[PDB]
Amino acid sequence: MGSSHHHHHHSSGLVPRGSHMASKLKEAAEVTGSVSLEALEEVQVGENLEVGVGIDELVNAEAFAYDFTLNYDENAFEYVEAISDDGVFVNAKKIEDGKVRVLVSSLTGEPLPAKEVLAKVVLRAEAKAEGSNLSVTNSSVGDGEGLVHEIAGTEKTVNIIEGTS
Repeated sequence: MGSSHHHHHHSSGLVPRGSHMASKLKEAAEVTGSVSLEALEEVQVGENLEVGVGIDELVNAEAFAYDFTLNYDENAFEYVEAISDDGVFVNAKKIEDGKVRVLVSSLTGEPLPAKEVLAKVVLRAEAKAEGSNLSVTNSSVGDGEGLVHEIAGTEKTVNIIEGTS
């Protein structure tokens, strides 16, 4: 007839903004979600930088895979390859100029340690760009259950210093 209760796969868009005041999900388990920006913030043309954007705060979610998307400048900088620590695995994939995706995952056995280097994206300084403001938004996290708690974000900048003269 039509015996159901669970939901296999039923996702929708609903882009349009505008919402009312109504609570459907009892209780509250929303995470703060925050990115950890740690780097020297200074490179020199012909060199590479390593800005490990990890977690600054994540309460109410078990981030197993944190894939972020940094936004740099192709005219000045040049994406190369993402890195990780001596336990977590990282892999970036150039999707656009001055902007590429990164795939992070803890291949250590334990959840994301957070508050440390979760993933660093190296942008080849093949051309100076003093003050080339960069940022990592849409930073998501793979909870232990399966849902992804879109975490906050943070901005950064790096000064490319000319080599010779």
